[PDB]
Amino acid sequence: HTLVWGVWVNGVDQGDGRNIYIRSPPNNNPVKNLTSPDMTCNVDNRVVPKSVPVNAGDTLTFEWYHNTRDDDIIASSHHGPIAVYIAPAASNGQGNVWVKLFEDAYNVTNSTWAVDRLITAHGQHSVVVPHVAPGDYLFRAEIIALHEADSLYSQNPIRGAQFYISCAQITINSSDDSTPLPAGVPFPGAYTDSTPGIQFNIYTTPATSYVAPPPSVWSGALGGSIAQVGDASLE
Ligand SMILES: OC[C@H]1O[C@@H](O[C@H]2[C@H](O)[C@@H](O)[C@H](O[C@H]3[C@H](O)[C@@H](O)[C@H](O)O[C@@H]3CO)O[C@@H]2CO)[C@H](O)[C@@H](O)[C@@H]1O
Ligand SMILES: OC[C@H]1O[C@@H](O[C@H]2[C@H](O)[C@@H](O)[C@H](O[C@H]3[C@H](O)[C@@H](O)[C@H](O)O[C@@H]3CO)O[C@@H]2CO)[C@H](O)[C@@H](O)[C@@H]1O
Ligand SMILES: [Cl-]
Ligand SMILES: [Cu+2]
Repeated sequence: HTLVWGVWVNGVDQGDGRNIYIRSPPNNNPVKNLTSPDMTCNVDNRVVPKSVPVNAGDTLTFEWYHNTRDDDIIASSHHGPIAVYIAPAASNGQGNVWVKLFEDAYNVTNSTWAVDRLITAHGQHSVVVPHVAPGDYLFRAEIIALHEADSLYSQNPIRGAQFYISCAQITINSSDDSTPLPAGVPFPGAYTDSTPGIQFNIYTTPATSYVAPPPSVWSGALGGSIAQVGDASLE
């Protein structure tokens, strides 16, 4: 159970974005139905009044929280991967539009899931803004909590992989467009009951064997991190 509070751009806090530049849902409950319209941008997908200005190459940091800013972030039980996708904003997230910019699942070197490291990072993970066409975009940050994912939601709706999905409205101003954004995958649609990484038993299957759901990270993606960029406590 987690939400995005706001974003940072090059280590500068853009301020509380909830219902302003984040298409915030009404609460921190997960989406679990893989065929739900709620898989696009969570349960209240609508245009919000602001879009955060960035340039290509900026570090864009998402900041998550549980109940209040800079708290425990997400229950430690919620082990799983983190991904970020981008789509042009005029799509409203509909159609074959989502391109993956970032994936982090289980780090064998550290012996930790992405969610475990997100807690240590005070809720913060970042991407480099890609060199796509200037214009308005949706950045879809997705945490998948796997503590109940041994079942399919379609078999037992009390269980299933849990999707914490947050869409930020981002405007890319300066970009040379050296990596034009291709068509991508649909949400809902990209994840199905048979997709690798959706049904996974963390109690019985080693995390060293986990394969995160496709699609693979786009060749145009410039990277990211799970690390505290900004100190919310200094404000
Ligand atoms: O026992 C089932 C699993 O519970 C997980 O805890 C979650 C609770 O089930 C859920 O009711 C609670 O929801 C809170 C939410 O955290 C809070 O932010 C909001 O204000 O109210 C909600 C409803 O009361 O969330 C927790 C997770 O934070 C355990 O983490 C898990 O191990 C356990 O299997
Ligand atoms: O962050 C670690 C996670 O990595 C996942 O693999 C993706 C990498 O994160 C991503 O950097 C890489 O990007 C490739 C790109 O696919 C390719 O087209 C381009 O030309 O070169 C890049 C090399 O940096 O993509 C991979 C696959 O999506 C793992 O899936 C995950 O287990 C791990 O935690
Ligand atoms: Cl839960
Ligand atoms: Cu939860």
